[PDB]
Amino acid sequence: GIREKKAEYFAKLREYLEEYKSLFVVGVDNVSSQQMHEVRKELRGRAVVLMGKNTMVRRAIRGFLSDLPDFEKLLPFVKGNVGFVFTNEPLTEIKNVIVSNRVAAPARAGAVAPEDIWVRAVNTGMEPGKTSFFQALGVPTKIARGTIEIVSDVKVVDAGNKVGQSEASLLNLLNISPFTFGLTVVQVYDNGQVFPSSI
Amino acid sequence: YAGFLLADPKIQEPVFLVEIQCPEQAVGGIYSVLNKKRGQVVSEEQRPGTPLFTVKAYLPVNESFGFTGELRQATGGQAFPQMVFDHWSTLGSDPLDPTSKAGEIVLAARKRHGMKEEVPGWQEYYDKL
Amino acid sequence: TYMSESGEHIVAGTGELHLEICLQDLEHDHAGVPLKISPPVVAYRETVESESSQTALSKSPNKHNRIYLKAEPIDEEVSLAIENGIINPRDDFKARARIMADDYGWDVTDARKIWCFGPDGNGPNLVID
Amino acid sequence: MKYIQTEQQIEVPEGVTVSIKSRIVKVVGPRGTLTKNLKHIDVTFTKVNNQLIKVAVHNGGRKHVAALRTVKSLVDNMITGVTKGYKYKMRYVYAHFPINVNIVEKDGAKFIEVRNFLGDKKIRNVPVRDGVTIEFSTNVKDEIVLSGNSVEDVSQNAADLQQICRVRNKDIRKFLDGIYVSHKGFITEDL
Amino acid sequence: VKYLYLRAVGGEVGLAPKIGPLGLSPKKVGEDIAKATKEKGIKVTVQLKIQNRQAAASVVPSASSLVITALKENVKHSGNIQLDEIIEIARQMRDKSFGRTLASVTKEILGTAQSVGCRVDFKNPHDIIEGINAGEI
Amino acid sequence: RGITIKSTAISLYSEMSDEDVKEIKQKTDGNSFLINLIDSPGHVDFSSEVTAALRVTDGALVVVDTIEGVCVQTETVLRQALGERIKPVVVINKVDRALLELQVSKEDLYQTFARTVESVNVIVSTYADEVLGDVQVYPARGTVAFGSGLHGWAFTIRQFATRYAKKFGVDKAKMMDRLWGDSFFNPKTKKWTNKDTDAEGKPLERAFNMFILDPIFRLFTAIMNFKKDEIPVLLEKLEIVLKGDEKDLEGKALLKVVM
Amino acid sequence: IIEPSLKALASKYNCDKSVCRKCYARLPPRATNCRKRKCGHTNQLRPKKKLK
RNA sequence: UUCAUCUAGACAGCCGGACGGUGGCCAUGGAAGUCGGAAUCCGCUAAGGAGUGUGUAACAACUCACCGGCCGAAUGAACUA
Ligand SMILES: [Mg+2]
Ligand SMILES: [Mg+2]
Ligand SMILES: [Mg+2]
Ligand SMILES: [Mg+2]
Ligand SMILES: [Mg+2]
Ligand SMILES: [Mg+2]
Ligand SMILES: [Mg+2]
Ligand SMILES: [Mg+2]
Ligand SMILES: [Mg+2]
Ligand SMILES: [Mg+2]
Ligand SMILES: [Mg+2]
Ligand SMILES: [Mg+2]
Ligand SMILES: [Mg+2]
Ligand SMILES: [Mg+2]
Ligand SMILES: [Zn+2]
Repeated sequence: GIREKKAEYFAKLREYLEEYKSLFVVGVDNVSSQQMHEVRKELRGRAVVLMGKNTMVRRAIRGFLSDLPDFEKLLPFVKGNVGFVFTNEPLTEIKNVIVSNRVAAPARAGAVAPEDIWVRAVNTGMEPGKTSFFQALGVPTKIARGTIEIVSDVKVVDAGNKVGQSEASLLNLLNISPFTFGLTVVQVYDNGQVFPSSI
Repeated sequence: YAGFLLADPKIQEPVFLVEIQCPEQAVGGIYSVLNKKRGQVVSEEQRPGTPLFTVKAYLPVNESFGFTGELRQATGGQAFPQMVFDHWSTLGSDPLDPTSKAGEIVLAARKRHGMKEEVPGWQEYYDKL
Repeated sequence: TYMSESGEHIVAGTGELHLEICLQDLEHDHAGVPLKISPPVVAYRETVESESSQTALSKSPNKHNRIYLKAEPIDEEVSLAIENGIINPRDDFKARARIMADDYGWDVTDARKIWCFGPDGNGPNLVID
Repeated sequence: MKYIQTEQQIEVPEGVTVSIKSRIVKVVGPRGTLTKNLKHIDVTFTKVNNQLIKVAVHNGGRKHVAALRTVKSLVDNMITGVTKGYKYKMRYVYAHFPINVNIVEKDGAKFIEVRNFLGDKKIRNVPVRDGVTIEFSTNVKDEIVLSGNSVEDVSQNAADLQQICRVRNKDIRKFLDGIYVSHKGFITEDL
Repeated sequence: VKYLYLRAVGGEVGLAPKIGPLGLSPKKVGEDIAKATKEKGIKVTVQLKIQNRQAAASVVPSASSLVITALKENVKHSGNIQLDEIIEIARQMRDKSFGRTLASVTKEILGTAQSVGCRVDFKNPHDIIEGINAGEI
Repeated sequence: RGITIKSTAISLYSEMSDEDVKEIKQKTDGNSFLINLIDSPGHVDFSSEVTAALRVTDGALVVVDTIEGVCVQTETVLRQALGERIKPVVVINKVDRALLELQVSKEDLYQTFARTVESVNVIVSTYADEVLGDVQVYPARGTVAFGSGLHGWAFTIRQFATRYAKKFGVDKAKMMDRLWGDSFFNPKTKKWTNKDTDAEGKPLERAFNMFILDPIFRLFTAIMNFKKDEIPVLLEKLEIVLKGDEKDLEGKALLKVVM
Repeated sequence: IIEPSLKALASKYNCDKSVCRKCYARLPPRATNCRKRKCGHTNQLRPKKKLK
């Protein structure tokens, strides 16, 4: 309600906070609604994940410092699309599961580019008829075994430039991306200790 | 004639069976032309390897005049019709109601043949005794 | 080219300009006589959907003879038999009144009592005494 | 509703010096000077600390206060152009007849000259307004860039060009040919 | 590179050669193996064939719609069933489906897909989901 | 009206030079050949006169307007040939359109040609009889031509290979492949490459534009810009017979006679 | 033709607009009234028809 | 005039997500949220309609509600004259 639902959230927050002394703040951006559900119940023993709006989670552990003021050495890392993984399982197991999901970001939407994106040679396997997509950019196609084959490796997108959906739909609707996207680890907690990404 | 007119008279119209070849890239335009002209699909099958969908459809030879023209304008010239008579179809639309698109037919058929506008009702041909 | 169901001479072309050149060729070389072009007429049929909501009284010019009847539609199954030649008018009945009763929901008592077909004596319109 | 006092604050940076008497405002920075007459607006200016200037309206109706934020944006655009400049890029768009664009000079003209628009035999001439500099981007096919300090004078100059290729008598969602602004930005790009 | 292509539905034996011509497969063999896979089984179910460049493996991928109609008997609505035992058996066959953290949350979804069908002997679903609370295999 | 309506036939008698029949990769007598030709109609309304001509022929010369590309009726007359199991060869026609109307550039032009051929082979592979199969057409195979009928000119890459056996020494076989695709020459580096290779900045033009195209563009712009003294000297290094009163015209139709 | 980018570009100025249902004025795509005095700055607006 | 949202971060703009039972049931030549009726449940959730549009022949593909990141102070709706 006015503050009753926002206070249901405060309730589940101190719940997790006191039970677990180890913690994971995780960068959740360009992530997927499915990508989350993947192993959201991975290690039902001690590994859990929860998140909300930061501006309201700052006011929670702000008022959780008259009683147990030892999590004040946590606020500087609540500043973006970041969430939380409460765990007490060995802290090295969790880092190597969370980063290892990586939906692989297929592919673009006329967005911006990393660097020189190149299309290689060798036979694509696409049925001839998708040839229009390959002509659109200018790659010399040639139908070899009933399947489109590129010759003359050419750079499709230049260094970090605005890609066009004609170029995108070639990479996207047909090929590999190679843009890739997973969760990230901004910091760790273990009994009042703020560990960075080290182990 | 009197008994006839008491039996919910209708009329039957000739209905073609239309087969059109066209590539997937343009078969949308086939469907949009059949709709204006009371078409009625029965089949749709891509030929394997080719794009080349074939569409089998039910065109009243009534509406077919101008059709293949309207057809290949809607497919950018890519659609190839081929027709044949299939069956007689009955119109629930009332024949003696000139408003309904069966009375329009009979009303037009009446004028060019050179007789009276709308048909004598069932009252005639009948004798009360 | 062929004669229309409704008696028109028909030229069936492939397109509007294929038809253009077929036709002008027809008037100058092949026929060599001035010609008139029309949209073909569509043949229809007249039929009853229902069973003649009241028996048909109809008296004669002298006030002496009166005829009563009701009318109903023949199942398309049947009309496709008469047209395709199962139910002949030149076939003798019983033999023909057998196949009607067993296969069409029909009643052999009626099928023997057929008198004639219609029109032209071989058409799909029956009369039962 | 007669807002009793509203003001906007103009953030003036290092290299520039601005000067306001009556309401004529001269503003000069790294790349030259600019000027606006505003004795059509009825505001007052207050130099607070040599890197800020207040524009103020006293007792003003809705329409009056509307002008206030516009003066902030106007002068702000002078300081911006006098430091960073503005660069408008345009791409020519054509489906069949390639558009030929050059610069030509009759009596020191510097006119943008447009030939073959949709195959026209007419040749369109857009003069280049003073202080804009027209260089045709190399390595980008069919891109012209206009640049200079006065965003007014470059943008109006780009409008002129975009509008001399208004396509008459046809269905302009089919006949998309023309010379259309593609990127509005600064000269020394930076930010 | 074993092919993986999920096909349409059907019940007995029964036009998809446009996707299997490049697969060099018989538009006579494929439907002859699928009628074997479509056994219950005379209802409508989602099928998935994995291809080995010669012959096809007709598997029946267990659908929530397909299962519940087998447990049931104008509109072919067979909406007369119960067997909250049978409903529970479906959800186990869902086999890591819905992401359900419990064997009940997965029986809360097979029981909710009762769009047209009786959940208990004389009850409806979506009301029989409560502290009714049984079956945690 | 300027549209073929009935497809009509004509049998052409023509010779071939002694070295040309040597390349014919099928058993082949003599030096004179007999070309039984049919001029077909494009209009769909006359497609019945194409199937009527494709039943009586063995190969098909398919013409593609260079600027219009391969079009809808190109597509369906091809499905008429490959159904009847007929071998194609292609003339990319009407190029003088590309130099005038489009002001095209040599690379602008080459890449026009590439995607056009790509487009035809797509049609060729989809419908060509898997029985015969291999029948795709490629320019370095010598199965593609380039020109404009209305200026009465055309060329293939093979014809350009042979002329270069004479002047710059080398054999033709390593010219065909070099003259198409990405093979370059690097002047004063006197050496070919086998990719774009950029020469560490400033990439060079493919052999196609350099040895084939650049001859025609040089011609065109001199004539059309009325370059009255460049043209007389283009006489020499190409060995062209200017005649008499034919030298006595302006540009314009001057180009159509020189080409 | 027009590379789909520059077609999308010209479409911004030519197509992606709206029309005053009273006085036909060509208006910004997400406008809410007509700017024209002649139609009382009516709010009755509609998209400019996108061809094909 | 009446009713709402907001420093427990609103309005706007920008930006990330917009799922899983599931192509949900009756149909349909085909209709996979998106011709149409009937249903409007569940799961997993920070939230994501058995769907706000665009789209397809049908999917795809974009889009929106919905959630969140950003910013940091007020703001939104429907009426009256
Ligand atoms: Mg009509
Ligand atoms: Mg008509
Ligand atoms: Mg017009
Ligand atoms: Mg003409
Ligand atoms: Mg033309
Ligand atoms: Mg407040
Ligand atoms: Mg918001
Ligand atoms: Mg907001
Ligand atoms: Mg639907
Ligand atoms: Mg839909
Ligand atoms: Mg329910
Ligand atoms: Mg759903
Ligand atoms: Mg979708
Ligand atoms: Mg909102
Ligand atoms: Zn208006």
